[PDB]
Amino acid sequence: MFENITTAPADPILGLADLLRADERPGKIDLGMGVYNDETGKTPVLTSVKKAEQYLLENETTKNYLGIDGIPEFGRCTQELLFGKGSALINDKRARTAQTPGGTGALRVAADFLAKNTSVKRVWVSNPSWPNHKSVFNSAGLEVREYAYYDAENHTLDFDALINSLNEAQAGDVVLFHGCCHNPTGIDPTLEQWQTLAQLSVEKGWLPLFDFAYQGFARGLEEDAEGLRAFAAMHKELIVASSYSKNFGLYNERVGACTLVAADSETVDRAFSQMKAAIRVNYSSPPAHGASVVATILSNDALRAIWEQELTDMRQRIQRMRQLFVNTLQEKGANRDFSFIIKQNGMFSFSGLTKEQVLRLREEFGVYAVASGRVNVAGMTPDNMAPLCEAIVAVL
Amino acid sequence: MFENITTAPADPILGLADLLRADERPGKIDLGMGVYNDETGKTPVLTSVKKAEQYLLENETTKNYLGIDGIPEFGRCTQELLFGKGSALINDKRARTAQTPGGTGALRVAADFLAKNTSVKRVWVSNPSWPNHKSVFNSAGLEVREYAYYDAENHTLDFDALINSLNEAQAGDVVLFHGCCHNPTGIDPTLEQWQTLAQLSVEKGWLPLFDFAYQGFARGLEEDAEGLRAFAAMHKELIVASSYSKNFGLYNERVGACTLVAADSETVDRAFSQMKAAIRVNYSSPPAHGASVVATILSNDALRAIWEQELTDMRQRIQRMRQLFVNTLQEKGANRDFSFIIKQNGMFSFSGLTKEQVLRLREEFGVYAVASGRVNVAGMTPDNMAPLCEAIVAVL
Ligand SMILES: *Cc1c(COP(=O)(O)O)cnc(C)c1O
Ligand SMILES: *Cc1c(COP(=O)(O)O)cnc(C)c1O
Repeated sequence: MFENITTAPADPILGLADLLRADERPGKIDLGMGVYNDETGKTPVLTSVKKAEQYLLENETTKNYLGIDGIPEFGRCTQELLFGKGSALINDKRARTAQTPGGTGALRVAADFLAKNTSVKRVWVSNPSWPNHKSVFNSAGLEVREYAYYDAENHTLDFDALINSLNEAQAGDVVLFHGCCHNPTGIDPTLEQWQTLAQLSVEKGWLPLFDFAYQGFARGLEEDAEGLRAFAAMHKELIVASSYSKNFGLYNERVGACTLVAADSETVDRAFSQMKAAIRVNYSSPPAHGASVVATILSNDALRAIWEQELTDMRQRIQRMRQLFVNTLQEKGANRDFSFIIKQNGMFSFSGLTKEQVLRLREEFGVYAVASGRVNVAGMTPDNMAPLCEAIVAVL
Repeated sequence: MFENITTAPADPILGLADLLRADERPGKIDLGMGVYNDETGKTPVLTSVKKAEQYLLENETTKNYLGIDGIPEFGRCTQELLFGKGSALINDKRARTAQTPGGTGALRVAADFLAKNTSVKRVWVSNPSWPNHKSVFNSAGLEVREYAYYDAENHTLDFDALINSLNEAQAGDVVLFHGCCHNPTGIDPTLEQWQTLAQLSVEKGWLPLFDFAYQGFARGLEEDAEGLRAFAAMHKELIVASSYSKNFGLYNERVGACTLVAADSETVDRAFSQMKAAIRVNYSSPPAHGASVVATILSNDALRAIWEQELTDMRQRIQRMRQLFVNTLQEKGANRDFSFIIKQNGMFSFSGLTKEQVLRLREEFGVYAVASGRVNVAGMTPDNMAPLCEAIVAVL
């Protein structure tokens, strides 16, 4: 039966990891991956999280199933984080949230929900975009189209081209937006550009789907959400797929959420039932541990203060490395200008390196990056900044 | 967009729970649910599990992503549990295992794998069967057919009818088998019937898919696996979807596994890559906590001894309640014979009650059971055995 099944193609990111396995050279530098690293080059467990797992270990008295939509506390604490404490969306009960196995899980759930309960046929993703986006939606039977976004020449958001390709999008189509810290360009819209997109969106009749996986890594918790909040102010219906993998360092516990917003509570409750049905035939109910931790931290004043501070330390270290990277490049006498990376947000940025330069950095310097030129700034430390930069200057 | 989405039908089991919410009567008795209860009527966390979560809390130093197939230790410890320590399947590297979010998750993964990489079109499930079986496979686009299994009149396995309906199954079709503790009849094949099915299976060219969610609840760990091991001895290819929700009391941590077996390692590795691809577009990687616990217990001699003993206490309590139930019924002067429930295994058994009797027990006695007459024996205690039985005698 499995006679002639063809081997699956190597993943553009996960497969890159294997190459690191074989390479036994000492000084290797991993700028692919996709997770946070600290000065040491490690991916530790947050203190707030350890304290939370302590609490759960002494209070849990059962591991009985969670409802299909997960922990109720996790849900409202998530909606407050996304829309704001006094948000009208919450007061009118226009939103429902399902705890999901990661942000990726929220995307699949949304995709299954849409393909089986709506007339949606096309989804628009930015160019470039996190490769897994197209895969998840295609897997659900939806076609994925692309809209201009990145200006390769000026290393900026080509707002015009963006708007010009979105016009080809009909009413009823889904348009996916990265909430903040766009993956992989690291270029996000300005608040005014967001407002312009929210209006244009309401006119054309698009269904907005926000992928919010890095809230807190651009400017801050509240600041990073004004984009999504601008859309939510004018939209009748929305879908937000969020993740806590990064801002909590809970990657392997698979902690995310899919929030559905409709015109009124009557409607959202009805649409949500079908979303719960989509989940029932997938994994049945979400894993508790990871979500349990998040809820505990967010609902406890003390613990929430510690976490916010820890989040801030992560945000600033990345902002540090961005500056230390540009400067060292000049110090080593890098060819052209790289100051544009200081204008970008989050862990990722396009280095502007050619496929061949990436290939040369890896083969001749053990420096690992995605063929696209995407580098994970969080993988840079004061220790490897010099050997790293020197190698880059060698391939320019 | 969510304008006229129709409400989803109530789930046959999960929806029954709500009725318990509204009912405020004190003496209620919940025999639906589907999880284990102890003398107290609670669903505690195993001691072995608490000790394991203790260990993980002091040793975990990162929450970095697990590989798509999860924790490697979890995988081999699972294959040893299923096939036996010296199993030839393991020595020849003919099996690959993916850690999945629950047993339900393993089923969806298998379904997605089959619908996208094989010629499979039909899946055969027993009649009756765990309702969610049909849903999961239909969701993947496969059609589900049924084969006779339960003899409603004699409360036994109608082996003949079983064989007669399976003949209508063509080569290339998938046949699903409950490893042990059949849900909901509680009737399993004898070892000789298993061997007869394994042979018949190899001749007809069926692809066996075992749903193994209750290993350890019938006779014991090793005993409960001789069925699956009988098939694995003669089959080139198999698929086992197992769960640790029950024998570990880890329901909400979603801990399961999907094992793929092929003719040789070369082939299984190729087929597995596509299975990893199916997982990549679903939830990406499995949650660690739950699986981490299982691996820790199974690989530690001391802890594994404590868990086995705890498993045995669960198995025997259920065997106790089965006897205490039949006897009390006679004591209360029940109408007919119920001795057949002592011949059945696991937490479930068909009481042989009519839809109307079930409805009457619930409305007039707060006694809750599935409309099908399925009762969860693990929900009976020495405390509620009398009020329970009296009510049953009232509706006979
Ligand atoms: C990291 C990321 C996610 C979420 O991934 P998690 O493991 O699933 O929760 C989603 N979208 C993008 C663009 C991401 O970079
Ligand atoms: C309980 C059960 C499972 C597995 O469920 P879990 O929550 O998903 O792991 C699978 N099949 C049957 C028939 C079951 O009763």
